[PDB]
Amino acid sequence: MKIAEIKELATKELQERLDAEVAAYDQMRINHAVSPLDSPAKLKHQRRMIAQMKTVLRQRELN
Amino acid sequence: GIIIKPIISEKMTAVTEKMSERYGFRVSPNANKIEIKKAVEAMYNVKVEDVNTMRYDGKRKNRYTKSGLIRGKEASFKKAIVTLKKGETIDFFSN
Amino acid sequence: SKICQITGKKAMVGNNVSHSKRRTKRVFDVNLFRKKFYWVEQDCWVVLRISAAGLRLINKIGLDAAIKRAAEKGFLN
Amino acid sequence: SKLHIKKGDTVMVISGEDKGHSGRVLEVLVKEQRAIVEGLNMIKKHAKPSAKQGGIISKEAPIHISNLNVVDPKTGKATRIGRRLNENGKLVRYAKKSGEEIK
Amino acid sequence: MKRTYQPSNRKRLNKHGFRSRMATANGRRVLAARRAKGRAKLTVSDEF
RNA sequence: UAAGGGCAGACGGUGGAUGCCUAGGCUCUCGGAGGCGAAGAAGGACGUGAUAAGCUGCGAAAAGCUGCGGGAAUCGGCACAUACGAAUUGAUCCGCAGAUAUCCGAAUGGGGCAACCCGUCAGGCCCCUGACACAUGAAUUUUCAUGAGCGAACGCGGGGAACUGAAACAUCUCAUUACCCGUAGGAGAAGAAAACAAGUGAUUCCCUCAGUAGUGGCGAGCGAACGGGGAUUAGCCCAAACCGGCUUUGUAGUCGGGGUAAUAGCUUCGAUAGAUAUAGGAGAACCUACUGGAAAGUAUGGCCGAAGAGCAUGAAAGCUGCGUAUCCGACAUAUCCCUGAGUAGCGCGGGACACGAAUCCUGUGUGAAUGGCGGGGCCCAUCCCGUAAGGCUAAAUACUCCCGAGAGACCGAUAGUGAACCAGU
RNA sequence: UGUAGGUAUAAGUAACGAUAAAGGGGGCGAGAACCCCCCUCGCCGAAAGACCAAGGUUUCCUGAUCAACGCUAAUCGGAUCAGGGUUAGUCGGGGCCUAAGGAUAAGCCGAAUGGCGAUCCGAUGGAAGAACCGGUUAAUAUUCCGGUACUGAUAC
RNA sequence: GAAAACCCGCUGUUACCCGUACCGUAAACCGACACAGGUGGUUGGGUUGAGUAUACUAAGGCGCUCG
Ligand SMILES: [K+]
Ligand SMILES: [K+]
Ligand SMILES: [K+]
Ligand SMILES: [Mg+2]
Ligand SMILES: [Mg+2]
Ligand SMILES: [Mg+2]
Ligand SMILES: [Mg+2]
Ligand SMILES: [Mg+2]
Ligand SMILES: [Mg+2]
Ligand SMILES: [Mg+2]
Ligand SMILES: [Mg+2]
Ligand SMILES: [Mg+2]
Ligand SMILES: [Mg+2]
Ligand SMILES: [Mg+2]
Ligand SMILES: [Mg+2]
Ligand SMILES: [Mg+2]
Ligand SMILES: [Mg+2]
Ligand SMILES: [Mg+2]
Ligand SMILES: [Mg+2]
Ligand SMILES: [Mg+2]
Ligand SMILES: [Mg+2]
Ligand SMILES: [Mg+2]
Ligand SMILES: [Mg+2]
Ligand SMILES: [Mg+2]
Ligand SMILES: [Mg+2]
Ligand SMILES: [Mg+2]
Ligand code: NA
Ligand code: NA
Ligand code: NA
Ligand code: NA
Ligand code: NA
Ligand code: NA
Repeated sequence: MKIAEIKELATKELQERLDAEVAAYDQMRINHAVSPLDSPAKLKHQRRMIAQMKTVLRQRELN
Repeated sequence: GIIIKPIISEKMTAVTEKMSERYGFRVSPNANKIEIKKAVEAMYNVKVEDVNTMRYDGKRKNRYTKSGLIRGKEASFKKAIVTLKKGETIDFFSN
Repeated sequence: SKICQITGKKAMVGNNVSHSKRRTKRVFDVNLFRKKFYWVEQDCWVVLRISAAGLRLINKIGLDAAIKRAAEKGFLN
Repeated sequence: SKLHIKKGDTVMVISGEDKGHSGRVLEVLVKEQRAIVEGLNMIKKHAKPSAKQGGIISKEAPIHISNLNVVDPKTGKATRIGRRLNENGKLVRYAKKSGEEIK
Repeated sequence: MKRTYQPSNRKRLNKHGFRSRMATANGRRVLAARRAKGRAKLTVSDEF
């Protein structure tokens, strides 16, 4: 997802999706350690997605 | 989040061949046994029977530049040997 | 904080001077002592670390006036 | 800083061994201020059979960008370019030799 | 023969450690001077 | 006969001199700014990349996250890397505003061998983890506000040497220096006559007065002020008499608050919003020949100039590139009757004043006056000047860790900083 | 008896660090007195064997490498590079307690910085709540496994 | 010929944290060195002996990095 698709979601759905993507990122990291993936940049994309999600959640929490 | 990577080595391969319920992970140095058990259970949907831990200090290494030598060091880590319940398993090759 | 609580007097620095004008560092000390006073206006007893000059001021203007003056000038604490 | 040439532009070499030859720009190295022009400044590299069978490989080496000038779309000649906001409020490159927008 | 340096980690930290330096006004003077000089090793606590 | 040796030339070896080069130093100029920190600093520890991290950046959201403005094709930091991706549905980057921001450290819940150990109370999970609170001290009435620590120089204050000079040395000098400690601010201190003088008119700084008057084992030395010329310019406010309000206390008083009154060489009461800065936009004008690996060189012939500063480019470029002169440009966020009492004065012992015993200060002991009182180099009389024992006050002055822009008949790698690079390593 | 760097002379000299000692046969290798295996010989044996603590900090094991380091050479190494390797309810420590001493409270003293001063800190001491047997790795084992046990909290 | 804590009397389900490699009368610690020195505690078989002396010798370890 991109930043617009993230900001389109509601707070509860965004929360559930963030907890989903965190576990997905952990599994992806373990898999990349086991066997290097064809595209390592998927990990970086997931990491930045998690950061963007937390930023939006904080913006809503203090706005 | 504390699980960094699994341990693939001859010793771990032999241990898993002899037990089949025993796996190894490299985890954060400051996680305790209960935290490791909960993280493994949440990540793999299994029942964890026992956790053994050992703390490894990182190796000191030499960084070689054009001029000469710089002393450096690798990061410290913790090894977690996890034994599951009878009949359970974890797959590292799949996915 | 060895210092008079009524006048603020503290020790001075000076010289011993011999007949051949040799000068050696010295301290002029305050004639300081602890004394108990009956405060009439508050009907109680107080203990003050004062000099003989502070006692002269107390015997000149009364204890209450001396204490209020010292508090105003900051000597009391 | 914005450069006077870009990838996909037709340029003319105005100084050096390849002076007087035109070509297409394949890549721009901004930090070193150089560019790869297709077909020009060929070098022979002795490549080991490591690969992945070696040999002598001919390939283009970069040229300094102050040696390259945009080819004028009218007369096909090297020229200095300028910039103006004629394209609907957007800055565009144009050739001072003629005036046509560089494209 | 017995030489002058007989190592003891407990004594080393008790004598020259960071907390020993911070406990005294002159030790803090030493720390300030070393920071001003720009030492990478502030005290023996930094060493290993 | 040269085992070997001597001298010269040629050619090599070693070593790294020399020449040429450098943004790394050095000294300054102008304009700003002059702090950071309990909303957790300076300085560190540990982490963080697709791949080990030495630096750099960043902090479990970890070479990064969000918004607005600018810009337009590459970007994914450096130590001579590739892969793999991002990006015209506008990445990267730049300005401004936000989000996150582990542990130690004033470190502040208690301890502790810094980066660790152990807790209590409430709240959400299930032995064990995540978010709070829980230090002290002076103010305030449990709440609230401040403080603590670090840091360049300059300011003020408390203590305070010696070597040295005197051709020895003790008075004296070095010096109210070094150093230790405390504490402010953008400056600080001083400042509005109980003054200098023999007419001037608050402080501060500069040039003179002047190495003069003085002071001094009258040795070595130390060393003013008045006046004059400038920089700058600024003067104000309390206490008391008296009149009312409240409270308290004594038996109409007497205090203490707040209000009026009015403060002195002489009196007094009473009778600004536009601009600036922090990103940016445009920005003139060159051909032919020769030499050459390569022209910017040379020779021709042209053009621009409010632009002939500079740097880069395969040699030295006004017309190749970035620029330069000039003009334009901001969504934000910043900046602009009374008159001062343990006083004036005095004795003893000392100190600071240029001054080694008038003016000023005081450890000890004393002690007035209320027209009166103080000074004019010791004391007296006259004369003159001033009005102490309450307070505040800009400018002209001092400085540079930091930021921006500049400069040098300063250095050019054994030089210049210790440090041009892996440097306080 | 100046300073830095570089290079000479003495000189192919002194010396190669305990007079416990070596010989042979095979292996590998381009290269062997020295490396690996075997036989023989010799030295220690209240140690020159086996353990705990302090201190060190990857030197441990394996694969590559022989430039530098190893007072010779080296195919070897405590050397260079990379990978691997340390597993605890019962062992040791810590968590608990106090000693010397240290930091402090109320207070005392003192130009400043501060100096003292009964609760806390502080083991080298006191408590710890609690086992052994056997097997297994290239490198760990009272920790892993098979038996056999025991201890502390917690829900009936 | 310590103190204080402490301790007396008056059937499941779990078991946290740190150390654990290797050297350690030494080539890995203190001595600039792979240095004839220094380094606390335990164990230390057989014959001989009063003996942990002495001589020889198991287990184990070494022949001391120039010939
Ligand atoms: K453990
Ligand atoms: K000599
Ligand atoms: K061991
Ligand atoms: Mg000859
Ligand atoms: Mg020569
Ligand atoms: Mg977070
Ligand atoms: Mg504390
Ligand atoms: Mg003399
Ligand atoms: Mg131009
Ligand atoms: Mg130019
Ligand atoms: Mg230098
Ligand atoms: Mg000599
Ligand atoms: Mg000889
Ligand atoms: Mg010798
Ligand atoms: Mg010899
Ligand atoms: Mg032994
Ligand atoms: Mg080994
Ligand atoms: Mg090998
Ligand atoms: Mg050798
Ligand atoms: Mg090795
Ligand atoms: Mg205790
Ligand atoms: Mg072993
Ligand atoms: Mg030895
Ligand atoms: Mg014994
Ligand atoms: Mg025996
Ligand atoms: Mg014996
Ligand atoms: Na000869
Ligand atoms: Na704390
Ligand atoms: Na421009
Ligand atoms: Na040249
Ligand atoms: Na040991
Ligand atoms: Na150790």
